[PDB]
Amino acid sequence: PFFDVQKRLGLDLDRWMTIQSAEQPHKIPGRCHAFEKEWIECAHGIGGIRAEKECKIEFDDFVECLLRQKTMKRLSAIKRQRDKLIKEGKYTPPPHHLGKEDPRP
Amino acid sequence: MTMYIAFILSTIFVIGFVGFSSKPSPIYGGLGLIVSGGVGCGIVLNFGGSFLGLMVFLIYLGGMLVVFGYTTAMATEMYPEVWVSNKTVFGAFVSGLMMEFCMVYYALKEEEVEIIFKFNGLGDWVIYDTGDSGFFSEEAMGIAALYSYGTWLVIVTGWSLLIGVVVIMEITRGN
Amino acid sequence: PGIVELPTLEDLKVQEVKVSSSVLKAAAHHYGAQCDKPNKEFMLCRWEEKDPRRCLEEGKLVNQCALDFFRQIKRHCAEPFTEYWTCIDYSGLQLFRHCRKQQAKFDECVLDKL
Amino acid sequence: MWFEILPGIAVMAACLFIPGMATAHIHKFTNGGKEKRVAHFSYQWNLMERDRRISGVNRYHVTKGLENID
Amino acid sequence: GYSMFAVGIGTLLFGYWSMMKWNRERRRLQIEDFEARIALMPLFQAEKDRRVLQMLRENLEEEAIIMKDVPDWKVGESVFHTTRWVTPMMGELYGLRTNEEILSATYGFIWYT
Amino acid sequence: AGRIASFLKNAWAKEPVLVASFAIGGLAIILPSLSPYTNYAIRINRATPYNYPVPLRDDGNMPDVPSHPQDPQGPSLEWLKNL
Amino acid sequence: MPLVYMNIIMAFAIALAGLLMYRSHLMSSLLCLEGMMLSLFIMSTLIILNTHFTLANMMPIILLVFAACEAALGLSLLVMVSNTYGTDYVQNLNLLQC
Amino acid sequence: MFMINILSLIIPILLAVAFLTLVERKVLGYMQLRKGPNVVGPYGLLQPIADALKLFTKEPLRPATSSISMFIIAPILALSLALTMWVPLPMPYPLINMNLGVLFMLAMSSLAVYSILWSGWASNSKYALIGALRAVAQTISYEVTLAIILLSVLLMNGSYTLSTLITTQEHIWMIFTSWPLAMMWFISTLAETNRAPFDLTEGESELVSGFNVEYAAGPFAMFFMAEYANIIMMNAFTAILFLGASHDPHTPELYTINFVLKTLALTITFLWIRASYPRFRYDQLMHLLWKSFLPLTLALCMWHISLPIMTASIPPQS
Amino acid sequence: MNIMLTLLTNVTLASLLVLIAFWLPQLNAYSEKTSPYECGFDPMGSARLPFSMKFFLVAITFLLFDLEIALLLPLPWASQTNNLKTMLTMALFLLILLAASLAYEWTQKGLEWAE
Ligand SMILES: CCCCCCCCCCCCCCCCC[C@@H](O)O[C@H](CO[C@H](O)CCCCCCCCCCCCCCC)COP(=O)(O)OCC[N+](C)(C)C
Ligand SMILES: CCCCCCCCCCCCCCCCC[C@@H](O)O[C@H](CO[C@H](O)CCCCCCCCCCCCCCC)COP(=O)(O)OCC[N+](C)(C)C
Ligand SMILES: CCCCCCCC/C=C\CCCCCCCC(=O)O[C@H](COC(=O)CCCCCCC/C=C/CCCCCCCC)COP(=O)(O)OCCN
Ligand SMILES: CCCCCCCC/C=C\CCCCCCCC(=O)O[C@H](COC(=O)CCCCCCC/C=C/CCCCCCCC)COP(=O)(O)OCCN
Repeated sequence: PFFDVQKRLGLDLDRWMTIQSAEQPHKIPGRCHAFEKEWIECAHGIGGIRAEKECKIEFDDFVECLLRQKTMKRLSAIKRQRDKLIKEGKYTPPPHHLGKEDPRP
Repeated sequence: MTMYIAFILSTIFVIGFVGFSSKPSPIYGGLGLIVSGGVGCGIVLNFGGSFLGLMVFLIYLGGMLVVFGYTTAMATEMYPEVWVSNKTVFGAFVSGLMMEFCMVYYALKEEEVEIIFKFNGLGDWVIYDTGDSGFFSEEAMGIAALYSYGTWLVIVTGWSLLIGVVVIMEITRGN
Repeated sequence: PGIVELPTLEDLKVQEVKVSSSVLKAAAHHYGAQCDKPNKEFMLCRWEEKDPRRCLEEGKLVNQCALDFFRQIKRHCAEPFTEYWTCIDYSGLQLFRHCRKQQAKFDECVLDKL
Repeated sequence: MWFEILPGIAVMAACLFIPGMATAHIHKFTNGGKEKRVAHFSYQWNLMERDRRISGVNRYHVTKGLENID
Repeated sequence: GYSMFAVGIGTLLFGYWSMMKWNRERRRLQIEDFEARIALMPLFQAEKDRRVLQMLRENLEEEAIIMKDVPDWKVGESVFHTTRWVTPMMGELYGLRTNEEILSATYGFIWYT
Repeated sequence: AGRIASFLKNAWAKEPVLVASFAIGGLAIILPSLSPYTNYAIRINRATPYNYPVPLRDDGNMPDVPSHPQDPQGPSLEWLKNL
Repeated sequence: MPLVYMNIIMAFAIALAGLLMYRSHLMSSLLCLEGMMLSLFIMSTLIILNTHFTLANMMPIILLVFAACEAALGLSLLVMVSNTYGTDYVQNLNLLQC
Repeated sequence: MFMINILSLIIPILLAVAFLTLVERKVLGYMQLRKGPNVVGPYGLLQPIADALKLFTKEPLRPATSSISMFIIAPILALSLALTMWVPLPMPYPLINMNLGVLFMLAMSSLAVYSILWSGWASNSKYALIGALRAVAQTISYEVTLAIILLSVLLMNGSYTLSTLITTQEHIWMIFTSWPLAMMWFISTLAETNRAPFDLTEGESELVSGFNVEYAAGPFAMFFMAEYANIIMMNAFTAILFLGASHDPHTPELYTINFVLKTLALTITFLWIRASYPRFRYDQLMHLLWKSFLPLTLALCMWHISLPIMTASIPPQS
Repeated sequence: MNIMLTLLTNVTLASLLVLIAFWLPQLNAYSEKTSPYECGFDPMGSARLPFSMKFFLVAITFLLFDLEIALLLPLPWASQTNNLKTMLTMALFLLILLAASLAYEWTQKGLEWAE
């Protein structure tokens, strides 16, 4: 079913391309390199069954970096509250958020 | 948010897919697939994939030219069908159009899990990365790596292309 | 999940380097020769800490070293340097090669004065 | 031819001179007179964006020299 | 036929020699301007750090003002369990700003031609 | 020796395009392995600094790492200028 | 998720449906197969670019290679069917039953 | 100010096409011991204006059996793509500066063929269909060779950016390093623009008017404009690719003049070739591209991959 | 954004030329005039009948050789790598199998058109 010829011969036929944290050209990093490094090191050698429970924190952080679902939710909440308080005139946006900032290098 | 260009491009992508999936005459199916390939080129270009977009456009242009030749050779009928010359083709086209409409509405005005998961919208620009470095294109680097990292991939694809030539010769022999 | 700590806007202030990219490119080689020490300290900090919030003082030392370098240049020969970076600035790619006379004059200037 | 072919060739050559000369002149006119900046890579774009920010007039072409560092 | 083929091969060899010299010189020039970029990079990194941190602080203060009435909202609460620094998402940095800055930040480089 | 002679004769007489193609292909295949400059090309590619050279933390036990770029230790590109 | 991702997955579903529901011509189904490949290429490219997996930039090209092989294979079979019947209709191929 | 540049590029190109028609008529005339247009305007200068005005005041007809939508779309696509193919050409600066300009040129050219295919099919006429199938065959004949020739020539350049070709040739024309590829490329551009002896699609002797026989008046003039624009565009590209003109940053007009002279020479060479030779049979063109050009092109691609490595001559800008 | 404006301008100019061509001149369309052209006479059959393709096998082969171009276009960038011996070996290997597939179809009479 899975004859691990690569591991028996030490070949690396396709393992160079399986993960995002593995030796990219010119050392260009993946967007989620640290999260994946952490999740891989947390779950290494403990087996699949233990890794899903005991490394769920690292994997949840990794998935958040990948898809950013909670970040978009928080931004949407903030902007809805801003829209609501602006419509009634309660809140006034600062100049550096309207296009009149003092830009810095 | 900003101009929603890529949203318009992906909607036109879906519309071209409905165009050729409605299964009308192949001359118009290939036209729909060419339109889809072009707007998909545009979609990928808007994310930093210049080479991949231009490449898929080139490949599908060549493929659809071969398909046009084969359509005139073997797919012709006295009256080729368009999207309005048939109740069946027109119905499939309209159902696909308003199905895309319903998906897009239900997705952008509230937040529903259609089949896999949910989405609120916001425009594609939010998920970008603001990374600042380089005298190169990372896409071009990753694609050039096929000749130093991807030896195994080059081997299997070259073998499959040679075998593909042999195979079409075997299939079209007759006897 | 915890609050993110951020520096106040006061601790983020510094005397900026407000010269354009052509000036920086015209000075880059001597600037890398002279201000090597604080720049390398800052980059080592930056790459060991993996947190921009932990290397603000090194960055401010980087700014002050750049400003001292440019003050020396302004004090000893602004005119050859201005010639050189104007030549560099005309080019749409900012190519070093099209300006060798101006670069030679600037280099003799800094070699003899400093 | 035979030299009566040359007037049409000259008209065609004058028509073909226009695009390149017009592009050069329009580039110089809308880029401070100094050959529109090329940004093939993101480092060059970052240089242009920094230049735009420090100009103070929101234009990348305006260049600040040593007269801007007191 | 010999003379034609000989002229052709001689032309090719002259061209090869010339291009060899010119491309070596071009590679030296590329190394030189790469090294200029290397000498300049620390200053850019320092000011990029300060710019990112300042934008995040401004967003934090505006969010402290905007989200004061909502009952159970921690201002500046991370969405990650980890406590290490996470590179800010583009939307987070420019979330509360004008559409022109957001366009320039997302598509400015791609669209520049 | 004489079989292949008349064979290449007939090929040059009947299909000079294929003769030239096989000659050019064979040269392209075999000549790069006999060249003293292939290593020069590898070295030129290695000397191109695409990314920032991250400095090392000095521990007092690095006699062959420079402490300033213009110090004599480290690699030299002198071979390249004279090339 | 983003609106763009939803649209590409919808394109795949529509092409899959098109392939599944046959009409008269075989060429139309072959086109639907190509459409599915096109949507897979776009989806994988978007995911790869977004996460900056550099080495994975080559897999959409491999995808295209195999897609071309499949397309070539499909056209050969169509040539043989048309030579047998003078038409590329699905209804003609009913010789074998279950 | 950018629309000013767009119009600056387009209005002149259409005028140059108009007068290329006159130059071709006069050059073919003088090679045939006659004169060509010398009556409408001094030296036939006003002949293109009369032709255009005559074509756009004549009745355009839509065939009864034709598919009207594609019938009308095909010339629009032809002319709009012919105009679009000019925007990345560095003369010495391009209107649009692209990283992959060569590859954009390839894709737009490859899309240009559909207009001929669609127009022939839309017409629903026998001769139009025969012309369209000849176009299919022509693309199959030259498409693979043309792309590999560009790749081989471009290896010395280091990228697909068209403006880099000026720097690549600061001291020598790239034709002194690849004149075999230059010959095969010239013939492939003859075939790619449907020009004698490779102009099978029109098939004037064989098929009367080929794909555009049905077309009349303004729609016909649009196909004509598109073809002649493509003839100038291909030659200009050939000039930039193989005969780089020295460029002075502070005086780009010199580059512009040099470049325009070289592209005019190549266009006149097309006209000369048309005046000199018999037409290729369409099956023969395929044999010519697949049995002679493709083996040499594969071998020369191998050679041009190996050569910069053998000699430590590899170009900059990965 | 500039390329979008360029494409829009070009398509608009061409469409306006078509519009002028169809709305400026006098129109006198009748059935005889709008009928199909076949050199003096009425066509026997339809132009939508199947039109045999004698180069059908070269057309399928073009599909596979066109994808060889997608694998060879990154070669200018591949030349910049450090292990040039692996890159050159792989690039050479790819073109050799492309030459062998051409030699196979050529020797098996696959490039001859159907008769
Ligand atoms: C046990 C049976 C053996 C014979 C039968 C095997 C059948 C399968 C065909 C060949 C097996 C594959 C072996 C090659 C795997 C490639 C990986 C390995 O060889 O390393 C490569 C070594 O490269 C060599 O060139 C090997 C490739 C040579 C193979 C060419 C022809 C062999 C295939 C022949 C059969 C294929 C189908 C038939 C076509 C004729 C790359 O090493 P290197 O670049 O240093 O370092 C990479 C890491 N970096 C990127 C960080 C630097
Ligand atoms: C280079 C590209 C751009 C060039 C720049 C110019 C752009 C030109 C755009 C193309 C149109 C020009 C065509 C020239 C002739 C006009 C064609 C048409 O528009 O005119 C008539 C339009 O008239 C309509 O038939 C009805 C007339 C009124 C319709 C009511 C519309 C609402 C207006 C309300 C009237 C109050 C005054 C309005 C002004 C404020 C059509 O009549 P018809 O005979 O079939 O067509 C044959 C025309 N002939 C005779 C010249 C050969
Ligand atoms: C090791 C090098 C490999 C890489 C280089 C090659 C890359 C591309 C070149 C090869 C492309 C494929 C070639 C396919 C061969 C087809 C053979 C064939 O059948 O054609 C023969 C024609 O060719 C032959 O005669 C058969 C083979 C004869 C020898 C051909 C060349 C063999 C090698 C010659 C040179 C040897 C090496 C070069 C040494 C040069 C001297 C120093 C029949 O011609 P028809 O078209 O059918 O004619 C129809 C009308 N009667
Ligand atoms: C030290 C290492 C060097 C490596 C080798 C480099 C030297 C290579 C030496 C040979 C180079 C030859 C290249 C030529 C490529 C094709 C030659 C060819 O054989 O093609 C002809 C056919 O080609 C033609 O004749 C062309 C037909 C159309 C002619 C169009 C007009 C004529 C050309 C006008 C001048 C061309 C100018 C080109 C360059 C312009 C400047 C950019 C073969 O066809 P047949 O004779 O019928 O035989 C086939 C059956 N055995």
